[PDB]
Amino acid sequence: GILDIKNKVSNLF
Repeated sequence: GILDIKNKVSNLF
């Protein structure tokens, strides 16, 4: 999911 990639990048930070 493209919201998931956002989610994960957001998580990493």
